Parts: sequence; C-alpha cells; structure tokens
Amino acid sequence: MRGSHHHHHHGSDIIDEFGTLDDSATICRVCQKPGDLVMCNQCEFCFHLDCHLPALQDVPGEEWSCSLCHVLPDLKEEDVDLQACKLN
Ligand SMILES: [Zn+2]
Ligand SMILES: [Zn+2]
Repeated sequence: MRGSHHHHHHGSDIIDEFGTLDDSATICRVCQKPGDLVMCNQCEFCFHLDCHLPALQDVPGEEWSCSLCHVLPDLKEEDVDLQACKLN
C-alpha cells in the first residue's frame, strides 16, 4: 500500500477494523440498520446508544449493553426429550 510517502505519523499501526460483531447482521428495526447500530447482548434487541429514549448515554464499549427487553422465555425447550424433574 505505502512505502515512504507519509514518513509515519503519531503512532505506527493504524489498527485494522475491530469489533467483528456489530456494524452488520441484525438491524435496529427502530431507526437505522445498514450503519451504526448497537445490539442488546442480553436477548435480541437492536438500537443505538442514541435511539433508546432521552437517557441512553452510558457507553460501556462496543454496542450499548442491552436494556429492559424482558423476554422471559416460557416455551423454550432445551433437549427436553425426557421429563426427569416434575414440571409439565
Ligand atoms: Zn436505532
Ligand atoms: Zn436485552
């Protein structure tokens, strides 16, 4: 790419694309999709630290940090082939 037309600058590395998670895949479904969109790593929501409500400015890193999605799974089945315990 280069060789000696810049003589390096502040640091020496540039850092390649980092994240390999957001910036693609799922969509916000509330304001934007193909660009800037932090997802909820606790369930399956898709928003940004600025399209929640007048109160989403806590940026921990990467995306937001999920919110109050409240997705209590009442019909989820995980290898329920044999009823060992006793809960229909
Ligand atoms: Zn959004
Ligand atoms: Zn969530």
